[PDB]
Amino acid sequence: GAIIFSAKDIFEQEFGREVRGYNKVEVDEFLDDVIKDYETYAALVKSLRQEIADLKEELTRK
Amino acid sequence: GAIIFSAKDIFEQEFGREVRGYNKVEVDEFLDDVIKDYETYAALVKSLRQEIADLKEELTRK
Amino acid sequence: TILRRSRSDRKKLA
Amino acid sequence: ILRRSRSDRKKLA
Ligand code: NI
Repeated sequence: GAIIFSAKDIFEQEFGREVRGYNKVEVDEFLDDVIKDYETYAALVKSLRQEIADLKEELTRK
Repeated sequence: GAIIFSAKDIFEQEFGREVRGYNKVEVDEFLDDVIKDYETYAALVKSLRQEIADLKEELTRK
Repeated sequence: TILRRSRSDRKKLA
Repeated sequence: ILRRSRSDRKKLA
């Protein structure tokens, strides 16, 4: 589908280390919130597409 | 609303550097995909919620 | 939730 | 310019 990652992928993603790399705590606490948005967005599109399917079922029948 | 970040926030996010941090190019390439996912999800939700509004307007009327 | 990437013991799974 | 990438934010110099 059109989405690259799941929330689980954001949590499981590994990175190499380098000298003068990004502060891991800061990246991780930022990715905490990214993960929460992946969960919210996944739930939102599911809720919405399911509701649409129900409305079309109602509309297209007697 | 329930979403924490926009794609814009992913793009703008900065991290300090620490002595043995995450590889920056890898974090940034990863976040570029996250940006794309936020763009995609935001567009999907806008379109789905408008479709729903329009189908309900149709269903609930003569 | 369980997917808190900043969990101190994330390394136990990922 | 029409598709945001974080490498567009690397130092110019
Ligand atoms: Ni509704």
